[PDB]
Amino acid sequence: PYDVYDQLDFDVPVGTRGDCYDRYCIRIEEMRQSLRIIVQCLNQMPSGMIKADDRKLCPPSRCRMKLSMESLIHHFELY
Amino acid sequence: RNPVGGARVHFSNPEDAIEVFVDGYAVKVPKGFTVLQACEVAGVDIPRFCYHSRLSIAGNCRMCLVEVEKSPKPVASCAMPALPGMKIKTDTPIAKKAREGVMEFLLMNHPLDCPICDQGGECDLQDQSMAFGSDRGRFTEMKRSVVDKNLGPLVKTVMTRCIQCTRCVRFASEVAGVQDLGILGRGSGEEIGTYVEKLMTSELSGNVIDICPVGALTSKPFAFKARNWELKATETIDVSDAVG
Amino acid sequence: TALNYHLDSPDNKPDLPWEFSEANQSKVKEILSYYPSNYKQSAVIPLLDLAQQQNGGWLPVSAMNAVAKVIEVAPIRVYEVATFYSMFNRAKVGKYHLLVCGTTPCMIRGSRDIESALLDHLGVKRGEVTKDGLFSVGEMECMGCCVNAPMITVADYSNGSEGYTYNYFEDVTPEKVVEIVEKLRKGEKPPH
Amino acid sequence: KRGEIGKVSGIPEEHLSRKVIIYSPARTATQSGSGKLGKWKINFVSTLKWENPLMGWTSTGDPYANVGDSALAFDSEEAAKSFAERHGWDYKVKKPNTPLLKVKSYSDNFKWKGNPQPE
Amino acid sequence: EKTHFGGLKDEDRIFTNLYGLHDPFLKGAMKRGDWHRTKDLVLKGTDWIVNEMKKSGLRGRGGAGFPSGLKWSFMPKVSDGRPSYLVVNADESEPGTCKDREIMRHDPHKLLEGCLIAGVGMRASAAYIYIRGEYVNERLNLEKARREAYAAGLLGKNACGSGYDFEVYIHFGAGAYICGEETALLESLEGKQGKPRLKPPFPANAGLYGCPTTVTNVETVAVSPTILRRGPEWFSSFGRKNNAGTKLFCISGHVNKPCTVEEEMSIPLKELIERHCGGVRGGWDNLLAIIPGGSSVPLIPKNICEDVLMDFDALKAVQSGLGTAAVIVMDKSTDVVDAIARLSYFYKHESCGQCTPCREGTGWLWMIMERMKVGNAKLEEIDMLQEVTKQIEGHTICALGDAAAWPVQGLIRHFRPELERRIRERAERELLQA
Amino acid sequence: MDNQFIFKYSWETLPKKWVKKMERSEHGNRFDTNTDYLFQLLCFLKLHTYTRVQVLIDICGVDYPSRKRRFEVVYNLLSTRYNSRIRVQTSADEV
Amino acid sequence: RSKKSPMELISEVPPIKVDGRIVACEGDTNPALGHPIEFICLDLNEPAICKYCGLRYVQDHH
Amino acid sequence: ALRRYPTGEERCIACKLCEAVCPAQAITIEAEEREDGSRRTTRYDIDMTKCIYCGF
Ligand SMILES: Cc1cc2nc3c(=O)[nH]c(=O)nc-3n(C[C@H](O)[C@H](O)[C@H](O)COP(=O)(O)O)c2cc1C
Ligand code: SF4
Ligand code: SF4
Ligand code: SF4
Ligand code: SF4
Ligand code: FES
Ligand code: FES
Ligand SMILES: [Zn+2]
Repeated sequence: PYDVYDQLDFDVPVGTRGDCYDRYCIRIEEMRQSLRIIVQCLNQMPSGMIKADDRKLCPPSRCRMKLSMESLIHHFELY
Repeated sequence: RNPVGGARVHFSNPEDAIEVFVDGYAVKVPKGFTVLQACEVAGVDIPRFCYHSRLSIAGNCRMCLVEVEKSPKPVASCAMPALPGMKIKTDTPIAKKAREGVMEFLLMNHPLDCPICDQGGECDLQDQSMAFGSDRGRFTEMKRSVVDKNLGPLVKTVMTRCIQCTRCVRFASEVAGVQDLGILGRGSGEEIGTYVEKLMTSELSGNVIDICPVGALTSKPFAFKARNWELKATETIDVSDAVG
Repeated sequence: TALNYHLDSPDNKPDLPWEFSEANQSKVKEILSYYPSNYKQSAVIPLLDLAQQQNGGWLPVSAMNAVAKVIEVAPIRVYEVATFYSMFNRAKVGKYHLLVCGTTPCMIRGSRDIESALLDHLGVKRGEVTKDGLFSVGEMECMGCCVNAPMITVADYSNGSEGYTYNYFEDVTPEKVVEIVEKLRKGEKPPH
Repeated sequence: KRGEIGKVSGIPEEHLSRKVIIYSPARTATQSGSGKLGKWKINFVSTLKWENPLMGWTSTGDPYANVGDSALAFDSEEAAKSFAERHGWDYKVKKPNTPLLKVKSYSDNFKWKGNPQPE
Repeated sequence: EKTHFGGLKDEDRIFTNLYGLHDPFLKGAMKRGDWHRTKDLVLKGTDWIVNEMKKSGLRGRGGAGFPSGLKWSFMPKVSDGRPSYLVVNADESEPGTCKDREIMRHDPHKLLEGCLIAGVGMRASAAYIYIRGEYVNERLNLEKARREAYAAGLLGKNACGSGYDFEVYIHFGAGAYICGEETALLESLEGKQGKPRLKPPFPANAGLYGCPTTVTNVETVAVSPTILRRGPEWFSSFGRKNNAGTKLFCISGHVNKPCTVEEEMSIPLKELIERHCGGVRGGWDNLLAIIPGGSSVPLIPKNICEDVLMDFDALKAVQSGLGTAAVIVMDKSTDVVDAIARLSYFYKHESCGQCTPCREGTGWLWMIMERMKVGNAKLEEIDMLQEVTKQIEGHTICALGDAAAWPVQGLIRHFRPELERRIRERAERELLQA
Repeated sequence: MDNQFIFKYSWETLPKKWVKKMERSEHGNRFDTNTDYLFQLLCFLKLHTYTRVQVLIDICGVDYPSRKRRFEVVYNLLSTRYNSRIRVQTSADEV
Repeated sequence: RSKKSPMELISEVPPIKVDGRIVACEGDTNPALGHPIEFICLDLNEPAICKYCGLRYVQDHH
Repeated sequence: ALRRYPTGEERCIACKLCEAVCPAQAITIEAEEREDGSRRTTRYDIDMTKCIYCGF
């Protein structure tokens, strides 16, 4: 598991004959379960920031690059 | 390990050679080397702003501060002579906290004009700020500013970006031989200039563009033409004179 | 308006010549006799202050060049020395430069209620010489424990290097400053 | 030159007879850092460029216009020499110029001139 | 006694004529006792003088508090061609200091004899007295005393008729507070900008003109000729064990009758204030804070002003300093934040601007202090003050950065409730306005 | 099952003359072997009960012009039964 | 007025009167929509030019 | 689109920070010092046949 996939509830569809029809039923079920995961993500999405705070690896805010010297240096070096 | 930049240490005699521990590594240096030079022999490259190997030592910027065991306060490695048995420490929290303090002080009155600075992709200030500096600035008050002065048709001058390392003054006094440039004033209001309106007439006056670690001194003919990353570097020789 | 650079003006420009005096050459020799002949640069401050006294309380760019010639250094060194120290006036001060605004210890006892009264009495801003050319206003360097906070320093450049006197006056009322300035205008010197 | 690898590589025969320079790029004069040092590069001496007469862009017809600067880098002189030897390129080696650490002390700024000599 | 440290009889005082009641020139100097058998003191050898100074336990009176005899022992004993120099540091520019001026305008010959004695004890060939530039009248008085000394043969070739050749010169500054520092003074005296040097080259090996030299305060130099004559055992019998002697105090601030007085080295601060000077204005209850030793040293609140000894070590254990021993008494009728902000402005104005932490840190400290002077700051700004002060301390070339950082730390250490109170009060006047 | 278990098991069970470099980290447990033992190692790692690696994810090459053996061939492997990944690398020149 | 180049257009805007010795230029009324902050020292006789905007600032009284 | 200030001055300062981030190398910029001394572009051309419209 990666990201928050281990905090979400969804089933894994498994086939029985291996033919083209099972690949289709599973391709239906994987999309119903994707709808389920989307609903859970919408309901449980928290508040906060959307990027890592290590601005040595992430771009500064456009209001901070035009107001702080180190933020402008980080922007210049990153871009 | 090898010295930084393949530097060659000339031992006049094997007898006059002290031993130091740069990071727990045994390093042999002649009597007379400084802590910074001893670290350079041991492959460790210390940050520097005001130290130039061809200019006299002047511990202004306080950026090369390291930790010495028998020292209550960090020492300027550029000026501190190496002693036998001395244990230097460069990657300790003390040396770090000193370096992010000094970078924070240096980037406090510096203008927010990296995009228009001709030193954009080749500045020592921002390169060391990324590496040895911090991430967030705590300064919000009004910065200082100075007017720009004409030094001739070769050196473009934007003195708001000066970090006051006095390398240009030392070069003019020692290497160029034409004493026309100096540090004027006292305190945060100190400025580099000629006081009177005069132009740099030395034949070696253009070398102040390179010794300047920031974009305070830049070439006027090569103003805004291109950035360093756009340029292909060819190692060639001179044909203008017989020096080559 | 203390600036770290010089703009050429009719009053002070490098073209104007400046030697000391017939009377002041003995002082120049005596000053230079205190240091080894190979270290004549060490006599830059006692020569710059002498030039300031002789010229009338201020240092034109010609005086700095003359001092550089006397001590045989580049004129940039003399500019560096003159700009660093706060007792060297590079602008043009009046005949009796008056030093008013205080420092840390004195304001606890009230040193910042003395400047405006005089400023509006003589009616020109700080660093501006009156029309007749007698008086000027500047910031003092407080010298002692400052028991009597309202102190004013009177730099006298009327008689040049022969009648220059640097006095501190203690406990001077915002109207007693007017009294002492009126006394100075006539010519008499108040006691301290 | 045993340029057998050049023959079994796929490089056209015209580009296998190029003359290259093996050198170690030096430190730039505008920076005091010494991080981009110790790496060896092969310079193909690709200078045949011109100007596009529609937009002023720089046109070229040399495939080895940026290879030695972008991708082909070596950690030592021997590696670059072996690479050139196996690819059949006529090479010349430029030894790098290295700085010499002299004795410098802060006290030399403040040195006695000597007794005043009336010479 | 050891239990009762304080109170000098008029006989045991060193600086007689400290009030200007008698002639300060050569006549009074000889009648008072100056220049008395100085030939005997110089004809007893350099080593003997240093031994006596070491036995007397004379710590430096310039603020640092370094033992004088051990400092003099650092001078070269064999001349290698470089002449040795003595430099008397008379450039007192600290606010609220009145000592060296009173010494050189009332006892010039004590200073001259001290220069001669110290030059003999350090094998120095010349002495430069560096006077503050504002002391024009004091400079003229010292020059007249120098002329009188030279005319009487007490100085110059064959000083006091003893074979020692000592020359005394009077250099003066031009209004810079940094020029009082040991190496910045040497820079100023060499004809350059008064910017301090780095320490690894020590003045005892490379000082004035690249030659070995020693920089000493006026008080340390002035008491030297009388320690030898009266006896180190007499001098060492005042004050505590390690730090002993008699030191001048310029008591100022909110006290009834501020004055300058000489008292034992271990005089209690409360007894000092309430005995020589009057009681604190409005009583000892009105007391709020005392600056122990001038601008450089940190602050001490009332609770620890009780039973504190005015010592180099006692005040240091209280995380303050004796400094120049110039107390500045502050009552509850003064805003301490205003005072500390003004100290920040003074240190911003007097920084030479050579090294990065002091050139920029002092200005940043002043701006933050000005903002908090009216509460125009957040509660999380006080910690940034501590961080900035710790970033300034220990990274500067000289001790002016430390002296510019200590007052803020003292304010934060004993008056944080006041800063938070005014910040909250400002915030309330903003929430209740719009 | 895990990098801590697979490393210790393969240390003991594998013939020593096959593998000459064993890095154990969080980026991936790697095995570096000679080119004349690659098939033997991969056949052992496909049939052994406790190291049932039945999926070959991909085969990639990496070019190192500064090395004598210029090319590095990497075999990323996957074991579905024990939920573990193994990476096996060899080195070969142009001929 | 396409005949006027941006140089001639920025050369026609009168300099802004500032009372103090220093002014901060951001380039727009909303700081986030302009150029990085630029502090300009007004201690000369000629108007001082912003290196981003081209706007000129001159000291008002002294 | 290249924007200009409300005063009529073009906002581009020839920093070439967009030419170095362009993943498709679709931008070519030539700059020099203008008669006023300001840092401006003489040539600023974009290849829309190379542009990937990424917004970098
Ligand atoms: C900023 C600064 C100013 C100083 N001002 C003085 C001064 O005015 N007088 C003085 O005796 N020492 C002053 N000192 C201390 C000097 O270092 C002094 O010469 C040295 O401590 C020797 O003092 P001593 O004579 O007591 O041994 C100052 C130090 C600093 C850092
Ligand atoms: S000198 Fe360096 S940090 Fe300063 S504006 Fe120019 S590129 Fe940026
Ligand atoms: S102009 Fe450049 S070299 Fe000269 S002091 Fe300033 S930053 Fe240093
Ligand atoms: S701490 Fe301040 S006064 Fe001392 S050298 Fe540094 S800048 Fe100058
Ligand atoms: S060169 Fe590109 S990034 Fe720089 S100002 Fe012009 S459009 Fe913007
Ligand atoms: S490089 Fe040593 S203090 Fe600047
Ligand atoms: S503040 Fe001016 S003499 Fe006291
Ligand atoms: Zn602007």
